[PDB]
Amino acid sequence: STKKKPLTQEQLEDARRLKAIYEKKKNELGLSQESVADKMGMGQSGVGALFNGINALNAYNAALLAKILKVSVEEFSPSIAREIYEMYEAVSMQPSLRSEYEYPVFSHVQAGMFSPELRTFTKGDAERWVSTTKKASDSAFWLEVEGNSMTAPTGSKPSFPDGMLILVDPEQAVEPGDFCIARLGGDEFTFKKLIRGSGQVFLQPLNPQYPMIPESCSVVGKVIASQWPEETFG
Amino acid sequence: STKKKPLTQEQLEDARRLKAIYEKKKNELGLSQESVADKMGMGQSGVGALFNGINALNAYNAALLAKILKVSVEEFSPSIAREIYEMYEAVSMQPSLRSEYEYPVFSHVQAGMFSPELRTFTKGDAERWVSTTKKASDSAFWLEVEGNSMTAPTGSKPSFPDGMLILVDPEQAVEPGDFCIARLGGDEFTFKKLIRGSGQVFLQPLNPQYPMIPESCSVVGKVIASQWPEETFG
DNA sequence: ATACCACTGGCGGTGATAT
DNA sequence: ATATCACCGCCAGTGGTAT
Repeated sequence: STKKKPLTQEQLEDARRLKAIYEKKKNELGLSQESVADKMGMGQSGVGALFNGINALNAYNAALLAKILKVSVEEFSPSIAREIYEMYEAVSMQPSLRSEYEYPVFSHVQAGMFSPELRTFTKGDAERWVSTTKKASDSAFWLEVEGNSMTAPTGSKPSFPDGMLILVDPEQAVEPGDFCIARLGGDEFTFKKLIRGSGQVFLQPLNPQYPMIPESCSVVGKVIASQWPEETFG
Repeated sequence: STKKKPLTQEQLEDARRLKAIYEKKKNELGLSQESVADKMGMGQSGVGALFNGINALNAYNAALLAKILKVSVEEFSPSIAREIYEMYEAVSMQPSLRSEYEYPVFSHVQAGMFSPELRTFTKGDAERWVSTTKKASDSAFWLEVEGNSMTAPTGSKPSFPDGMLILVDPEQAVEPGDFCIARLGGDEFTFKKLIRGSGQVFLQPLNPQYPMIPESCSVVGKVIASQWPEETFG
């Protein structure tokens, strides 16, 4: 493992998405590996290594490549986009957001969760989808809903059955009448409704087949929408 | 040296710049150093030393320590201020082939009927944000569904309950397995999923508590996605 | 609580290799 | 000119040890 390469799976997913796009474009502008190499500050050396997934990319070089590919980043890597994007705020302060945004779904779990940092892309990949005209994301993310926590008793107010999508966003304002998630036992998540009952904090789900946690809960972030998957077609 | 640490003027005193500003604000937000150690994601021995010119910033965490130390890189490293800035143009790119914001909300009825070309419009208003994987490059639209005609049995794959929104784009394949709006006599609708069952093809209420039915009937437009409304939250 | 050290791991690179 | 494999220099970053 100092002898051979590991490289994560979505670490491939990006270099792939890239690969296919390199074919079509050299055509357009008359381009090859060593040519790339030379238009930046290096050799062919890897380059393919990347497309192929032998070496993994430095966002920065990726930031070259796209320019060279006459195209954006999401088209090949979005996670990068977020990264880059982020690093900008650093300069002049403001999220223009423009059109798309991004942010992931992850392997349904707390990923340590915020307050402390997130280890970037982290153990989870889930390829991350995005697109409904999107708002302030901060440290957001989509999540698939597994546990039937709230599943409206068959035509009630709202819903949230299996496989559907909720959206985390943790840099949020969490109040009564609102949907959200909180923390339990140091480990547990559960995605629920927030209520001041007889004047206290409760978590009820739209799913009576279920109970209701009351002191020791701490909210975590305010779920903003649902979308469903896409898989719904294929 | 190279058995030691390679020294280059600015390629050093940038961090100075940093720590210099650091101590002035260091206690004014609420931070030690073990605080930079954490939050960032790397040891204190690790955090603390860079600043001594002992380590050169990568473009990365560069951008971190500003959404912390309430600055703007160039405020301490324009050398990298530069570096980050010309990667956003990598991400800036252009109004691509995927959306600004699309179709409306509508009280069901006649969707125009693509028996000719589909003619629409008997009010005009809507109030509809929100986008998708751009499709609907002809005639498509949102839809709000009252009727349990899909609400899955309690614990179940797909669902679609009440007044949860959904997207049609007839300009499209549209076949058994995909979810589809349809009507009869050129009048009705309750719409269902389509199936390949022997002796003709039919539409299955995704509430098997519902009667299910099929020559005289027609298959106008196609569902591809469905999300909860914006404000069904906040 | 921060400044300082002897160490290393697995990415970011060249350079010659079989299809 | 596309995939490819046997090796090194390398600096961000770390675990003890101090202050």
